Amino acid sequence: SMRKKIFKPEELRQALMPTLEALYRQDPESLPFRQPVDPQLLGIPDYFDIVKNPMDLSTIKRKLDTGQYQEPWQYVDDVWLMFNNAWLYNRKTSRVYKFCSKLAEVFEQEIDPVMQSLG
Ligand SMILES: CN1Cc2ccccc2NC1=O
Ligand SMILES: [K+]
Repeated sequence: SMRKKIFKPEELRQALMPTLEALYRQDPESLPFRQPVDPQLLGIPDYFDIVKNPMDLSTIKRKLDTGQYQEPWQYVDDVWLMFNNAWLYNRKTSRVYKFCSKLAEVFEQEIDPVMQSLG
């Protein structure tokens, strides 16, 4: 037989939310990622020409809090979208690129045992 695993939204929140919280706890590194990029406010007006699909911690949080992920990989893909956006837009030598790299490191550490537990 073949049975597709079903994940209830609270199941996903309780497993995955802690991994998001681990990123929020990183200070100063998470501060640029805690709200959607506002190009006008930040003085970076080319941002949306380069980044077509914006993502940030508050959006991911919202989606986890309101049951918008069906599968663990959907949550993971949004986290990587947020990081890949920042690695794409910002220069390798920049503060925000280096902050992104630190958050990705923390994320890789936290997510692996969670993915194993979710199966
Ligand atoms: C996620 N952010 C936020 C940000 C804040 C300040 C300067 C550059 C950026 N670029 C980004 O990619
Ligand atoms: K880049």
